[PDB]
This record gives sequence, C-alpha cells and structure tokens, in this order.
Amino acid sequence: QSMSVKGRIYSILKQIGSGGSSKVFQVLNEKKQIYAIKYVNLEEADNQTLDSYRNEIAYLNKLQQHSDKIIRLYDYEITDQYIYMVMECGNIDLNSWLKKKKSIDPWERKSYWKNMLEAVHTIHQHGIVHSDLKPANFLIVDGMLKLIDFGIANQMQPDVGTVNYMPPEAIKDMSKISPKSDVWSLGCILYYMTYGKTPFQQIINQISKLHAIIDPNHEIEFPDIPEKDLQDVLKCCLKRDPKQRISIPELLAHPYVQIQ
Ligand SMILES: CC(C)(C)Nc1nc(Nc2ccc(C(N)=O)cc2)cc(N)c1C#N
Repeated sequence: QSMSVKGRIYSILKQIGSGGSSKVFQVLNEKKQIYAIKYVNLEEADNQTLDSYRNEIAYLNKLQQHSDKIIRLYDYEITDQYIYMVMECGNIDLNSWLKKKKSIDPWERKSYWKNMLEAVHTIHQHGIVHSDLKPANFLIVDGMLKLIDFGIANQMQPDVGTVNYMPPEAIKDMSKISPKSDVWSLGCILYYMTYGKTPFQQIINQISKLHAIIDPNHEIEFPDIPEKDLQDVLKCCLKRDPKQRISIPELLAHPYVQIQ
C-alpha cells in the first residue's frame, strides 16, 4: 500500500496519528528515506474547515525559512478531494517520549525548553498564537524539539484530548487570547518535565480541574528543587493573570536559559 505525491511514490510503513478526517503515516520514498505524510480527506470539509487547512499550510510553508525548530515541510499536494503533506518524520512526539520516561537529564530538559521557546517565538513574530499547545505538538528529531503545527487547522492525536495545558483566560472567555496564552501552556509542559506531572494532573475530575485552573486562591505546588532558576521560570509562566505573566522575549533572557 503506497501513495504518490507530486509524482514521487512512497510506501506506507505504518500509521502514527489521526483526527477528524486525517491520518499521519510514516512512509518511505524510493531510496528508503523516511518521511511522515499527512493525509487529509476533504470529502466533508466545510469552507471554513478547508480554509483553516489552506492557511495552516501557507504559514507552515512560509515559516520554515525562519526557524529550524519548526517541522520541515517538503512538498504537498492539494486537490478538492485531498491533501498530502510530505514532512520530516523525526523519532517521536514529545508526549509519547515523556510517558515512556521516568525522569529527565536536566541539561536535556533545558535544551528542549530552549527549542520550544524558539519555535513559538517564531510563530508569534508572524502574528500566530497557537493557543492549544501540548506535548503532542512537538516532535523529537536528532535530540531537538521541533514544532509540528500552528493551532490553525484542527488538532491531531499521535497513535479523548487533554485539558491540563489549557490557559486560564481561554476558560473565562466564555478577544482576550494573546501570546501570553502560549506561555501558560509552555509553562505546563516544563512543569511536567520537571515535576513528572502536569500542574493539575492529580485532580482527575474535569469540571473541578477547570475550576482549579481559574481559581486565584487555588495555588500551585512548586516542590523545591536544585535549579532555582527553573523554579522561577515555572512560577513566572504560570501566573493566572496574563498581564503579569512573563513574555517569550523575557523568557529568552531568563537566567534559566542564559546562564552556565
Ligand atoms: C505527532 C503526529 C500527530 C503523529 N504527527 C506527526 N508526527 C511525526 N512524527 C512522529 C514519528 C513517530 C511517532 C511515534 N510515536 O512513533 C510520532 C510522531 C511527524 C510529523 N511531520 C507529524 C505531523 N504532521
């Protein structure tokens, strides 16, 4: 079982993600080089849905020159029936890697954080706010994290979604979503790389989980650790108030990423 994209042929090794009317496959070209092909079935896409895919593609295609911490997009084919995107495959997504992992070499954790910062700082320079960041949005390639998608088209699962990394102001927006919203979620991803759990992962009830995320007087456990800088990045990312929340440009000058 194989497929053609802009003439080149690729044989499916296996499937690695899905969601809505799309699939991601690990495939090989004729030289047995490996890629990930995303397949979108356009059969039932509404004009809004369609336009969100076109847009996501335009920007991904564009932003590749601007950072190497953004997934490679080699080619794509778009008809009225389907889309194929030929991308870089990498090794695995960050959500999978975390679950198959007890603890993380702190040097590797700070390396991963730098990459995440860089990729999101890039999409923000072009006016894009992801607003739904999770570990699944990042790919591990040669020891580097790369951002896989921009939040514009609908989300993929590697293989129910998740509510842990969701920022406060998204929930009170019920305007209002800014770049600081991404800092909350990057915050929850680092929190989890540090303290082996997302901030509210214990509290399995869902209504209550959203309650705790907005609740100013619910407070967050910051178990004391050697890296006091790391400690301070987490506290600054996780300010429930966004005007008080650290920015990405600030985060990039924080001692946690800059010192020693
Ligand atoms: C993460 C998800 C939604 C599946 N999408 C992707 N994944 C990729 N690489 C990958 C490899 C291996 C595993 C794995 N867990 O074995 C996962 C993921 C590469 C990609 N270019 C995309 C996309 N689009």
